[PDB]
Amino acid sequence: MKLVRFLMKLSHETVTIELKNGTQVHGTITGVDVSMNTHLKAVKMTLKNREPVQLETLSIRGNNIRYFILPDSLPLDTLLV
Amino acid sequence: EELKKHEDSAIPRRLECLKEDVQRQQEREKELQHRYADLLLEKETLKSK
Amino acid sequence: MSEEKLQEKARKWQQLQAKRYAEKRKFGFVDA
Amino acid sequence: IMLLSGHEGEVYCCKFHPNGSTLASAGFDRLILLWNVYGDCDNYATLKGHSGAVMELHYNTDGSMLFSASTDKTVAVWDSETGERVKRLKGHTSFVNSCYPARRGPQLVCTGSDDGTVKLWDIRKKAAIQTFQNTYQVLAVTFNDTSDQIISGGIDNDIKVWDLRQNKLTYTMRGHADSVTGLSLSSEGSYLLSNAMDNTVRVWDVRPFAPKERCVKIFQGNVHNFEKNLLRCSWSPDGSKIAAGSADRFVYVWDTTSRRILYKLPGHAGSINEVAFHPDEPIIISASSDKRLYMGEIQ
Amino acid sequence: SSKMLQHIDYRMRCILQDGRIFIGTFKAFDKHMNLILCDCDEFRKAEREEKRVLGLVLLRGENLVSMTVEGPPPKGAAGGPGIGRAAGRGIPAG
Repeated sequence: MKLVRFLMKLSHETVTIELKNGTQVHGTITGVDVSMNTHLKAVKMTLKNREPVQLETLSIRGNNIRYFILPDSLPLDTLLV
Repeated sequence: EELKKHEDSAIPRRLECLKEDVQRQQEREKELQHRYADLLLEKETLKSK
Repeated sequence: MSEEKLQEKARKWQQLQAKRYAEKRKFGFVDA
Repeated sequence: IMLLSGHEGEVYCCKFHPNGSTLASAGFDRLILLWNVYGDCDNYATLKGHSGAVMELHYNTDGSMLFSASTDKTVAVWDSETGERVKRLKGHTSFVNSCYPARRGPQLVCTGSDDGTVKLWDIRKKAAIQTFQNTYQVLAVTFNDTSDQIISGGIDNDIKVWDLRQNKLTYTMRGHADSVTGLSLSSEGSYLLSNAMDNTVRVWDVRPFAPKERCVKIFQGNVHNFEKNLLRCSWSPDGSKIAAGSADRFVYVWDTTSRRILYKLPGHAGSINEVAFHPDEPIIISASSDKRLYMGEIQ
Repeated sequence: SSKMLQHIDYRMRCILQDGRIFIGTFKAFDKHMNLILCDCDEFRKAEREEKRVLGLVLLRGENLVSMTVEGPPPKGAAGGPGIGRAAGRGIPAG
């Protein structure tokens, strides 16, 4: 239960996210909050059709997110507790 | 009077060249001793084995 | 130079320094 | 000639800063007083952190860090700009007689104490990395030039050279008859100067390729009296002159080549513990037990 | 909180929900991610590009997508008792 708490244990691994408006970030993560507010560092952007951009740190509001993309480097079993 | 002016010309020239000769030999000494110190240290690595 | 005399020399030195820089002989000392 | 009063007690140690513009002095009063060299020679520090006698002062090669070994069993590291005690190394069971910081980086430090231990340090860590156990008290330590070796002199008369890599005694030098109160290494790193209580100052070949008899030159003319103070030694920056503390109130400078005295300057009233050269200009300071520092031009 | 708080007083670039961009000096935020941006520009995208100026913009939290940094911020021991003086030495007799 309460999967947003699973999205805090995941810290300092690496992710892609697609936002709702066709944006994609690619990032390493530190910090997350109760309302899913994401903050990534070492950030590479790609907007909708427009070309890539690379940024030092990026803070993404919670309700704009859609799917993450976890790495295969997670053993999932730990999340049950 | 003329001779002194030639001597006044000659004395810096003699000083310039000979000091440079001495300086290069010290530079030669520094290069030589740096290598020479390292090779005993290298020998100590061999002696450590 | 005997090791015996060295050990006595160490004893002499140790006692000398310990009392020279003893805490009751610090610059700021005021007697009771 | 300039006179620098204002230490309440014996002045054991004094060092010029490597840029020549400022001066440090410390001693029995436990304070470290920082002086300007030029102008009115005014004071602008009191360093207060010690609880016992300051035995020796050394700067690091850039001058940002001042190291003070004390009888309080601690080595203090000071920031020279702010005067903050940066760190306290507190590893030693008895009086710390000496310290000396590495010529090359990193910021290593080595120390000699009356507990018979020679302890190496690293400023990053709170504990000693390595301890060499000497049978008897150690009065002065310095590194070599390459920062790989500790040389120590103690009351066992012999000079002992350790190697940090093998953790073993590597060669010893014999010839001094009494306690080695002071050691100092030339700026070129080839030669060591030693002071001992046998009324001799000597120069030794520290280089790897020395002859079997390493004593190259013997100097005479200083005196050790019944106070048995740790009279120190120093080199001139060019290596042409050497100075030694002497208990007969005279300030001695020898020419290293001719082995003669060159200056024997009166005016102190007590035993002179350390004499230091200015790095660029020919200014000499001598610290004495008369609570005064004398500073003067030489030619 | 603590990740956001690191950013304060810098010059922050915001991307709104409609595609717009604001760039502003950042001094307030709130549990709903309201913002106050200050000394601020409205900026839109040879493909044409344009730069409008706004003051002291208060952003209702719903619009925000992302924010980014690109600027640096729009920003001893006492003298002691010693005295030196000129002196002579004076040799003693003998």
